[PDB]
Order: sequence, then C-alpha cells, then structure tokens
Amino acid sequence: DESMSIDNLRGFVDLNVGKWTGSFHQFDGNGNLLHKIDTRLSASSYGEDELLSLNQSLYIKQPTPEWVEYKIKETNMFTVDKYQQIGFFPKERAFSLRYQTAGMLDTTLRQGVLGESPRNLKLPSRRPSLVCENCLYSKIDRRARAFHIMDPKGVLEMLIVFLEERGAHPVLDNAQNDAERINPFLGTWKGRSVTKRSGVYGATLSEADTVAVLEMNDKGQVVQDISSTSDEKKVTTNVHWEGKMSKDLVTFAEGYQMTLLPGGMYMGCPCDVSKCVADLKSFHLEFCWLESPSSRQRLIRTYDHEGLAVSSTYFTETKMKL
Repeated sequence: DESMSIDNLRGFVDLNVGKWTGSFHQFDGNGNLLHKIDTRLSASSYGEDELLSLNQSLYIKQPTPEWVEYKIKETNMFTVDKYQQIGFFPKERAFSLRYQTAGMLDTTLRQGVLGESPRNLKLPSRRPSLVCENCLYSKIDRRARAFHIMDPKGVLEMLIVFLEERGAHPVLDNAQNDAERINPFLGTWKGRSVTKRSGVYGATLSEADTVAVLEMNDKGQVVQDISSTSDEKKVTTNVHWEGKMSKDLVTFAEGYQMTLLPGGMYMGCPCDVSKCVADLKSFHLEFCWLESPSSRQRLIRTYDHEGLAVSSTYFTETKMKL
C-alpha cells in the first residue's frame, strides 16, 4: 500500500508545478475586498519516489515594479501526512491543506501593502486556531486557493483567495450586474460527491449523489437543503437549515455562516469554532466556486471536535432549470 502513497504524492506535486501568475485577495467576513495584491508563484519538484518534494516560491509585488520572495515551507511525504493532513483528489483536481501558521499570508499582506506592525492593516493572528486551504481547479488551466483563518478563540478573522493561472494577473469581481452575489447560487443543484479520508493515502470512505437547494425570499430569509444518497450503503440524509442574509453574509441559526464573494465564490465556516469544540461536536469549512451560471465545484473540510481534519469532500454540481 506504500505504492499508493507515492503515486498520490506525485499526483499532488505534478498538479502544482509550473509558473503561476495570480492575484491575492483579502476579504473580511462580509465579503469586503480589503486588499488585492499582485503575486507570482513558482512551483517546481525535486527528488523521486518516496523522497519526492515540492518546492515553491511566492513572489509578492511591492507598492511604489520590484518583487520580494517568500520561501514557502517545503512539501514532502512527511509534511503532507503529519503536518498538512492533506485531503487530495487526483481525478477531480482538488485538495485541502492545513497550515500550522498564517505567516505566509502575514508576509504577503505586509509586503504587498507596505515596504513594528501598523494598525490600519489587518494582519492575521500570531497563533491562529485554524488555517485551512481549499483548492479547486477549473475544467482552462487556472485554479483558486481559498484560505480560512480563525483567531485563537475560533472566530473567523479573514478570508483569502489566490486566483491563479498557469503559463496577466487574473481578475475576480468580473461583474457587470451589480446584482446580489448570492443569486447565481440560488436554486437547485444536483451532482455527485466523494469523501476522502485526510492523509496522503487518500482512502475513499464514500461517494454519493447530491441535491443542494438554496432559496431566499424578498425579506432576506435563506433556506438551504442538502440531500445525500449513498447507493452502496442504502442511506439518504436530508439536512435543512434556515438563516438570514445581510451584507453578503448568510447567518444560519445552526450556526454556520457563508460569506458570498466576487467571482462566483462563497466560503463557509462556523460562527464560533470554539462552541463546536466545547459542545463535543464535529464541524466543517467550505469553499465553493462556480465556473458558469449553471456549473460549480465545492470543497468541504471536515473536522472532529478536537479541531483535527478527518476528511475532505469534493462536490461537482450542475444547476437544474426552473
């Protein structure tokens, strides 16, 4: 079974290698763009087989073009398993990673906005409780890498989106509508999901046919239904949530929250991760990205009540007509 881990490690490496020109975006909980920073990402590989490693350099554009280099922590067979708890989907081209620290994001904000630590700049906490990356690929050769960051008490402090294309700087907020951001998400989406246990091996725990329903009335009340039917296990689960929308942030009474972003993205996480932990409950983070107004991908990162990522779930969905 060791051969499976090596084949998967190479799959992860090869999917990253290349030159990535991209744009860093820092949002708050209400989807407000705080800073957009030009970035370049150079990913290459070294070694072979079980010693295969992914080295990558992040280049950040400095304000008034000079670039400053950040050396990203090396990714190898040891790190993906022990440190990053990789959730990796080779066929679907998606992955989730844990970061121990938000330092790489702290440096990007510093260098891209500035030349002590000023106060008009929202820097990530020194010891955040959770830093999670979720990455989806488009079905052109570009990707988006979404980051959740929660403060030491488990409350969301920022959202980050790298929009990157391989082989200039990509652009989000491509709107010509000034329409409500949630609209293309409203409706009925059906498709399939596949849940992989985290870890480099990437065992498939299950697969299912999914039905996602999202609605909002004129009063601003949101209704969400997620249906998941497993054929093999003969199980069907329905989950129905109700919440309120206000300034690009849906707050469910559950209480989960999804903030809706430019570019056909939204990101979900609990209001207070610490309540889940205190309640001895599981929780999840979510990153969604639609390519067209009728086709989207979702990535869900699932944690146990101790804040350990236990599995990742990939969704590919198409919007039904009304």
